[PDB]
Amino acid sequence: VSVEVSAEDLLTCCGSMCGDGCNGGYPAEAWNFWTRKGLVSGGLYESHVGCRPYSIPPCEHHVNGSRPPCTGEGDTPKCSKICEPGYSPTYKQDKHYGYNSYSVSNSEKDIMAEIYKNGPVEGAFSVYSDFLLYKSGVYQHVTGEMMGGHAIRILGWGVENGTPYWLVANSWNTDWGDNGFFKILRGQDHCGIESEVVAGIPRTD
Amino acid sequence: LPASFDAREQWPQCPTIKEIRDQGSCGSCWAFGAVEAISDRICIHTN
Repeated sequence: VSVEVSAEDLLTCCGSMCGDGCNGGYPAEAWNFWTRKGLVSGGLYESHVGCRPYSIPPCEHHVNGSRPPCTGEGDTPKCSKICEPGYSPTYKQDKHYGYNSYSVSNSEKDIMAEIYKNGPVEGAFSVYSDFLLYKSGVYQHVTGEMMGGHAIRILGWGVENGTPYWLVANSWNTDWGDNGFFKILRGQDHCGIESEVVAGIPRTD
Repeated sequence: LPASFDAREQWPQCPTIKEIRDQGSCGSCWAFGAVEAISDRICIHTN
Protein backbone atom coordinates (compact mmCIF):
# COMPACT_ATOMS: atom_id res chain seq x y z
CA VAL A 1 0.00 0.00 0.00
CA SER A 2 1.29 3.36 -1.16
CA VAL A 3 0.25 7.05 -1.67
CA GLU A 4 1.26 9.81 -4.08
CA VAL A 5 1.24 12.84 -1.71
CA SER A 6 0.07 16.02 -3.48
CA ALA A 7 2.53 18.68 -4.47
CA GLU A 8 -0.53 20.85 -5.39
CA ASP A 9 -1.70 20.80 -1.89
CA LEU A 10 1.58 21.72 -0.37
CA LEU A 11 2.47 24.26 -3.14
CA THR A 12 -0.79 26.13 -2.92
CA CYS A 13 -1.83 25.72 0.71
CA CYS A 14 1.20 26.26 2.75
CA GLY A 15 1.31 30.04 2.38
CA SER A 16 3.93 32.46 3.42
CA MET A 17 5.25 29.99 6.05
CA CYS A 18 6.72 28.02 3.17
CA GLY A 19 7.86 31.06 1.19
CA ASP A 20 6.46 32.29 -2.05
CA GLY A 21 4.72 29.58 -4.08
CA CYS A 22 6.01 29.27 -7.65
CA ASN A 23 8.63 31.84 -6.88
CA GLY A 24 10.40 29.69 -4.29
CA GLY A 25 10.13 28.20 -0.84
CA TYR A 26 11.65 26.67 2.31
CA PRO A 27 11.73 22.80 2.30
CA ALA A 28 12.16 22.69 6.09
CA GLU A 29 8.90 24.67 6.33
CA ALA A 30 7.33 22.23 3.86
CA TRP A 31 8.11 19.23 6.20
CA ASN A 32 6.75 21.19 9.20
CA PHE A 33 3.48 21.92 7.17
CA TRP A 34 2.94 18.21 6.71
CA THR A 35 3.54 17.58 10.34
CA ARG A 36 1.04 20.30 11.28
CA LYS A 37 -1.63 20.30 8.55
CA GLY A 38 -0.97 17.19 6.61
CA LEU A 39 -1.01 16.59 2.87
CA VAL A 40 -3.68 14.88 0.78
CA SER A 41 -3.12 12.65 -2.21
CA GLY A 42 -2.83 13.83 -5.71
CA GLY A 43 -1.18 12.75 -8.83
CA LEU A 44 0.65 14.01 -11.85
CA TYR A 45 -0.90 16.44 -14.21
CA GLU A 46 -4.13 15.41 -15.88
CA SER A 47 -3.84 11.97 -14.09
CA HIS A 48 -7.07 12.43 -12.21
CA VAL A 49 -5.31 10.51 -9.50
CA GLY A 50 -5.88 11.54 -5.94
CA CYS A 51 -7.56 14.42 -4.16
CA ARG A 52 -5.51 17.22 -5.67
CA PRO A 53 -3.53 16.42 -8.82
CA TYR A 54 -0.84 18.89 -10.03
CA SER A 55 -2.24 21.51 -12.19
CA ILE A 56 0.75 22.97 -13.86
CA PRO A 57 1.41 21.12 -17.09
CA PRO A 58 4.66 19.47 -18.04
CA CYS A 59 7.22 21.00 -20.36
CA GLU A 60 10.69 20.30 -21.73
CA HIS A 61 13.35 21.53 -19.29
CA HIS A 62 16.35 22.47 -21.31
CA VAL A 63 16.04 19.40 -23.53
CA ASN A 64 14.54 18.75 -26.87
CA GLY A 65 11.36 16.93 -26.69
CA SER A 66 7.67 17.03 -27.87
CA ARG A 67 6.24 19.13 -25.07
CA PRO A 68 6.23 22.91 -24.93
CA PRO A 69 9.34 24.67 -23.54
CA CYS A 70 9.21 25.72 -19.96
CA THR A 71 8.38 29.44 -19.07
CA GLY A 72 10.08 31.15 -16.09
CA GLU A 73 7.68 30.58 -13.38
CA GLY A 74 4.11 31.14 -13.27
CA ASP A 75 1.21 31.74 -11.16
CA THR A 76 0.93 29.70 -8.02
CA PRO A 77 -2.60 28.18 -8.25
CA LYS A 78 -4.67 28.57 -5.28
CA CYS A 79 -5.42 26.67 -2.22
CA SER A 80 -8.71 24.85 -2.73
CA LYS A 81 -9.42 22.72 0.27
CA ILE A 82 -11.61 20.29 -1.66
CA CYS A 83 -10.70 17.16 -3.79
CA GLU A 84 -11.46 16.77 -7.45
CA PRO A 85 -14.90 15.49 -8.67
CA GLY A 86 -14.84 11.77 -8.73
CA TYR A 87 -12.30 11.35 -5.97
CA SER A 88 -13.61 10.22 -2.54
CA PRO A 89 -13.34 10.72 0.39
CA THR A 90 -13.24 14.28 1.53
CA TYR A 91 -10.11 16.46 1.46
CA LYS A 92 -9.95 16.63 5.26
CA GLN A 93 -10.23 13.00 5.51
CA ASP A 94 -7.57 12.39 2.84
CA LYS A 95 -5.00 14.26 4.97
CA HIS A 96 -1.77 12.46 5.94
CA TYR A 97 0.39 13.95 8.69
CA GLY A 98 3.91 13.68 9.83
CA TYR A 99 5.07 12.69 13.25
CA ASN A 100 8.09 14.86 12.97
CA SER A 101 10.68 16.76 11.03
CA TYR A 102 14.39 17.51 11.32
CA SER A 103 17.59 18.58 9.73
CA VAL A 104 20.25 15.95 8.95
CA SER A 105 23.87 16.93 9.57
CA ASN A 106 26.19 17.98 6.86
CA SER A 107 27.95 14.64 7.04
CA GLU A 108 27.71 12.12 4.25
CA LYS A 109 27.85 9.32 6.96
CA ASP A 110 24.89 10.82 8.80
CA ILE A 111 23.07 11.24 5.48
CA MET A 112 23.79 7.65 4.36
CA ALA A 113 22.55 6.56 7.74
CA GLU A 114 19.17 8.54 7.51
CA ILE A 115 18.37 7.16 4.05
CA TYR A 116 19.59 3.72 4.95
CA LYS A 117 17.55 3.72 8.17
CA ASN A 118 14.43 5.60 7.05
CA GLY A 119 14.31 6.09 3.26
CA PRO A 120 14.89 9.07 0.94
CA VAL A 121 15.50 12.60 2.02
CA GLU A 122 15.24 16.14 0.64
CA GLY A 123 18.30 18.22 0.03
CA ALA A 124 19.15 21.22 -2.09
CA PHE A 125 22.15 22.28 -4.08
CA SER A 126 23.34 25.29 -6.13
CA VAL A 127 22.70 24.85 -9.83
CA TYR A 128 25.45 26.23 -12.25
CA SER A 129 25.13 26.51 -16.03
CA ASP A 130 27.03 23.19 -16.55
CA PHE A 131 24.36 21.28 -14.72
CA LEU A 132 21.74 21.87 -17.20
CA LEU A 133 23.78 19.75 -19.72
CA TYR A 134 23.69 16.75 -17.43
CA LYS A 135 22.96 13.66 -19.50
CA SER A 136 24.81 10.83 -17.49
CA GLY A 137 27.66 9.86 -15.19
CA VAL A 138 28.74 11.70 -11.99
CA TYR A 139 28.06 15.35 -11.86
CA GLN A 140 30.86 17.69 -11.12
CA HIS A 141 30.74 21.33 -11.59
CA VAL A 142 33.57 22.86 -13.55
CA THR A 143 32.21 25.86 -15.35
CA GLY A 144 29.34 28.14 -15.54
CA GLU A 145 27.56 30.78 -13.56
CA MET A 146 25.50 30.33 -10.44
CA MET A 147 21.75 30.17 -10.78
CA GLY A 148 20.41 29.49 -7.30
CA GLY A 149 19.37 26.50 -5.26
CA HIS A 150 17.46 23.49 -6.49
CA ALA A 151 15.70 21.26 -3.96
CA ILE A 152 15.80 17.61 -4.90
CA ARG A 153 15.24 14.05 -3.64
CA ILE A 154 18.38 12.07 -2.60
CA LEU A 155 17.69 8.25 -2.79
CA GLY A 156 21.11 6.61 -2.64
CA TRP A 157 24.88 6.50 -3.20
CA GLY A 158 27.57 4.48 -4.97
CA VAL A 159 30.85 4.74 -6.88
CA GLU A 160 31.04 5.23 -10.58
CA ASN A 161 34.20 5.49 -12.59
CA GLY A 162 36.01 5.74 -9.27
CA THR A 163 33.72 8.70 -8.25
CA PRO A 164 31.51 8.41 -5.13
CA TYR A 165 28.19 9.81 -5.87
CA TRP A 166 24.70 10.60 -4.57
CA LEU A 167 21.73 9.20 -6.50
CA VAL A 168 19.21 12.01 -6.87
CA ALA A 169 15.78 12.45 -8.39
CA ASN A 170 15.08 15.74 -10.25
CA SER A 171 11.54 17.14 -11.10
CA TRP A 172 12.20 17.95 -14.73
CA ASN A 173 10.40 14.87 -16.03
CA THR A 174 11.87 11.63 -17.34
CA ASP A 175 13.54 13.02 -20.37
CA TRP A 176 16.08 15.18 -18.82
CA GLY A 177 19.29 13.76 -17.35
CA ASP A 178 19.62 10.15 -16.57
CA ASN A 179 15.81 9.45 -17.21
CA GLY A 180 15.26 12.33 -14.93
CA PHE A 181 17.63 11.11 -12.22
CA PHE A 182 21.26 12.14 -11.74
CA LYS A 183 24.48 11.54 -9.83
CA ILE A 184 26.35 14.22 -8.12
CA LEU A 185 29.74 14.01 -6.38
CA ARG A 186 29.63 12.71 -2.74
CA GLY A 187 31.72 13.51 0.33
CA GLN A 188 32.89 16.93 -0.63
CA ASP A 189 29.67 19.02 0.10
CA HIS A 190 29.74 19.58 -3.60
CA CYS A 191 27.55 22.50 -4.65
CA GLY A 192 26.07 22.38 -1.05
CA ILE A 193 24.38 19.00 -1.56
CA GLU A 194 25.25 17.93 1.94
CA SER A 195 24.34 21.07 3.79
CA GLU A 196 20.64 21.43 3.29
CA VAL A 197 19.08 18.01 4.01
CA VAL A 198 15.83 17.61 5.84
CA ALA A 199 13.53 14.70 6.63
CA GLY A 200 10.93 13.50 8.99
CA ILE A 201 8.92 10.53 10.11
CA PRO A 202 5.37 9.61 9.18
CA ARG A 203 2.70 9.50 11.79
CA THR A 204 1.26 5.95 12.13
CA ASP A 205 -1.87 4.44 13.60
CA LEU B 1 26.95 0.88 5.62
CA PRO B 2 27.06 -0.65 2.09
CA ALA B 3 29.27 1.01 -0.46
CA SER B 4 26.43 1.60 -2.74
CA PHE B 5 22.62 1.90 -1.92
CA ASP B 6 19.56 2.44 -4.00
CA ALA B 7 16.25 2.89 -2.27
CA ARG B 8 14.51 1.56 -5.36
CA GLU B 9 16.02 -1.78 -4.72
CA GLN B 10 15.70 -2.07 -1.08
CA TRP B 11 12.04 -1.18 -1.20
CA PRO B 12 10.74 -2.32 -4.49
CA GLN B 13 7.28 -2.70 -2.88
CA CYS B 14 7.12 1.22 -2.84
CA PRO B 15 6.53 2.36 -6.40
CA THR B 16 6.84 6.01 -5.70
CA ILE B 17 10.56 5.67 -5.08
CA LYS B 18 11.04 5.05 -8.66
CA GLU B 19 8.64 7.77 -9.79
CA ILE B 20 9.93 11.00 -11.47
CA ARG B 21 7.44 14.00 -11.43
CA ASP B 22 7.29 17.35 -13.43
CA GLN B 23 7.44 20.75 -11.69
CA GLY B 24 6.39 22.46 -14.97
CA SER B 25 7.15 26.28 -15.42
CA CYS B 26 6.98 27.04 -11.72
CA GLY B 27 9.73 27.12 -9.03
CA SER B 28 7.92 24.45 -6.98
CA CYS B 29 11.03 22.14 -6.41
CA TRP B 30 10.88 22.77 -2.64
CA ALA B 31 7.45 21.06 -2.57
CA PHE B 32 8.52 18.33 -4.94
CA GLY B 33 11.61 17.19 -2.91
CA ALA B 34 9.32 17.20 0.16
CA VAL B 35 6.25 15.37 -1.17
CA GLU B 36 8.27 12.79 -3.10
CA ALA B 37 10.37 11.86 -0.11
CA ILE B 38 7.20 11.92 2.02
CA SER B 39 5.45 9.59 -0.33
CA ASP B 40 8.40 7.14 -0.11
CA ARG B 41 8.52 7.18 3.66
CA ILE B 42 4.79 6.53 4.05
CA CYS B 43 5.34 3.14 2.36
CA ILE B 44 8.68 2.46 3.97
CA HIS B 45 7.30 3.01 7.37
CA THR B 46 3.95 1.36 6.65
CA ASN B 47 2.85 -1.30 9.21
